[PDB]
Amino acid sequence: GALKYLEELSKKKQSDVVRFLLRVRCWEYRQLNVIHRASRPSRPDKARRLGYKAKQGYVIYRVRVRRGGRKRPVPKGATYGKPTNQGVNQLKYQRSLRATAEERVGRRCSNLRVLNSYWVNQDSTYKYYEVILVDPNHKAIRRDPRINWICNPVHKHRECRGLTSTGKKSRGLNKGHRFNKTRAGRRKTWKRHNTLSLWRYR
Amino acid sequence: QEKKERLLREATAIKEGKKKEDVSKKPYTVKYGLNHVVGLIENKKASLVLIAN
Amino acid sequence: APVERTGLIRGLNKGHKTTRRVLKERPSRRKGAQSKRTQFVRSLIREVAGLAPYERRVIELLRNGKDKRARKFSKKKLGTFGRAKRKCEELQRIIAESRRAH
Amino acid sequence: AIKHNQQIPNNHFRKHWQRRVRCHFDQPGKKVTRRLARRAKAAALAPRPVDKLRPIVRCPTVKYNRRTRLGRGFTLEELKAAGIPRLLAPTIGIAVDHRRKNLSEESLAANVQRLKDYKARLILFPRKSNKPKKADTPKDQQTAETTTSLRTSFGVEQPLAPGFTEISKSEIPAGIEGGAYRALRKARSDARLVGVREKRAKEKAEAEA
RNA sequence: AAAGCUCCUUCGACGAGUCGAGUAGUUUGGGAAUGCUGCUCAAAAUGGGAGGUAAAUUUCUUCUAAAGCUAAAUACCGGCC
RNA sequence: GUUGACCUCGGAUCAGGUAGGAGGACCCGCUGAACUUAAGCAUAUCAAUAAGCGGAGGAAAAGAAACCAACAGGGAUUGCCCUAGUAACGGCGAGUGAAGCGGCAACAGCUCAAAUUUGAAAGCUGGCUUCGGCCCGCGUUGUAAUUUGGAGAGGAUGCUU
Repeated sequence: GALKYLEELSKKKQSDVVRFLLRVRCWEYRQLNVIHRASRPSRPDKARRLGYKAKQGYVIYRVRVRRGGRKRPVPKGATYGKPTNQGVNQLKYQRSLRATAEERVGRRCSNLRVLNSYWVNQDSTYKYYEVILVDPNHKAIRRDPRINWICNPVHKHRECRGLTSTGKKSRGLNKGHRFNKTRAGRRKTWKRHNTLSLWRYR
Repeated sequence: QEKKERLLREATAIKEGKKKEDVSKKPYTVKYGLNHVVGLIENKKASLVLIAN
Repeated sequence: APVERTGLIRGLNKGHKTTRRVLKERPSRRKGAQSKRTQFVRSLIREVAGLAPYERRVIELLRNGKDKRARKFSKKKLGTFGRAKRKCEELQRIIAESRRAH
Repeated sequence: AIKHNQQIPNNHFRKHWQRRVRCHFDQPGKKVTRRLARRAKAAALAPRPVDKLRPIVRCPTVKYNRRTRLGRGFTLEELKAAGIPRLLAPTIGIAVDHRRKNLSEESLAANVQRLKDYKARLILFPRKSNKPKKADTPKDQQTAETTTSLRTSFGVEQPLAPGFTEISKSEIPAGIEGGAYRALRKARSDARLVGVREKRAKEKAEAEA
């Protein structure tokens, strides 16, 4: 239906119609708080594609981050080490800005579970995201078997354990000859290759 | 509330021995819903469309 | 029976003799085929959305101008030679439909 | 610090190897645990065989090309030829693999026969005793000797071809005209020059025109 | 009411600031650059990724990314025996 | 003008709920050294390790192919033996170092977006109830059934469950 056209329209992010509509919204933002509730999703097709539903227990939050690169925090510039690792300025963080946005929202809403997040807007010093949350204690959620798998006590705070979609990308969780060292867990395989096994009858 | 009477009307008839669609007639109503309406105009079945502003 | 194997290794058509057969095409291989439902949608959106700034520079330079420059410029934006060739060919169609229609 | 005629040593023992050493003192203790689990599982599946049916498959590399072994499951075309519904197969001990294809006809024929005779040896109890159905066993031949392994009773009969054959004289064939050694040399150089010869011949056609 | 099987003219919707490219840092056995992250540019419909040496032209093999769930074989004497 | 709606934003000791702390042997991530070796030393090594920080369970994690291959082709994940001190990296110095095939233990598969129920939102939280049901609300900016590429939809056709 109409949701199909929205998929096609959002692909052309450089057209005059779309470019104007992103500029006005970004000013509407940046005047509210850093983290605040959203009444309804601003991208109905994109949210629907990721599991969002229009029934009680589903909420949307949005947040922005600083859009830069990590600078090593040390007193002045001294590192007290060998010259190979005394750089301070051009270092990079090992997780995407999308992951940090999800993590701060989780601490704010400590009784919900994070499903997914998506890109909404960006600026010279900010990037905006919208996060989908699910209530695990609502009766209307525990009744439906398509989602009640999340109420189990094993899916607690999967934001910072690296279990969402962006967490699997930051790790090498893919098959093939390219993702060899990190297919099943980088630290797990390093243990396997470095263990010395002795049997009874050598 | 109106739907309840029609459903009860059907139940009495189906028990007597007369099948469904013999006591009710074809309905004529206005359509609504974004996905529902979009399909109607692609098949050239609609005659007039009103859009909110 | 596409091709008949020779029956000896280390040759132009080496292999072991066998009776090869033709099999029905799996549904997973129909990814790239066009559909009449998606062509209708993609044509309408192009009318509403319009063009992009980098396309507008090529399309003007493509007519009454160089053709090598229109392809050097397209590669620098899109990033690869294969995509640039296909994009330039498609824009040549839009100029043909516009002026030659009326 | 080498001192005499020695082999140059390479012992990867400069990390903290002592923190990760895995001795195996529970080899016999673990074995008892597995045997307790198998016989416990066999009791739960009282009349059924423990294992599942597998097809015959050839190894995928030029080395090991000769030998055969067991696979994972039967292709959807093999099941159709033998007249078994797709959904009913997994529930009567048959294993199905949906991502394998039958390129040749030799492999297809071997597996169909291997699956057809299994259907003849199957005894199928009815869902409800008081009301049997058409495909159920009519209760007369339900009492017979049964097998439980199904891996030894349905394993690969012979993986390799027979070691040799004996044939009468005057039936020995004649070799290639040039010889066996020269047939290989000619076939090797033909593939090397496939490109040079084709373009030289082709350009001559345009040269004359 | 719901479900299975055999055949067919025709239809057959399939995930975007993503894939990919340039540059910078780190890392790997990965070597004209294996994975990750920052910035600039930014796609397509028999299309797209891969085929361990950079580039152009012409063929071939194999799968269907950018949404999600799930027991067993494995680790451990920290807790209760 | 009066009055009645919609959207956004708030108050309340409103009704009902939920998170923190402990433990951390094993497990998922971030951050991150130097002593030492090279008979000096700066790339390198110790090490993608110690310390620091966040989050779970009796196991955790992984997982039903945008895979491996070049063959007469294999077919989700994890672990053991072998491949192998091998291909490859390295002031090509000291040193570092995987994967495919092969044998075995254990085996199990699946649901969402993209289609008009349109001849009938067919779906759900809550309150009261004699237990038969009623009332407000959420929801058409989309809640059930139907479909997931192995197909499937729409048509034919006779048996069976």
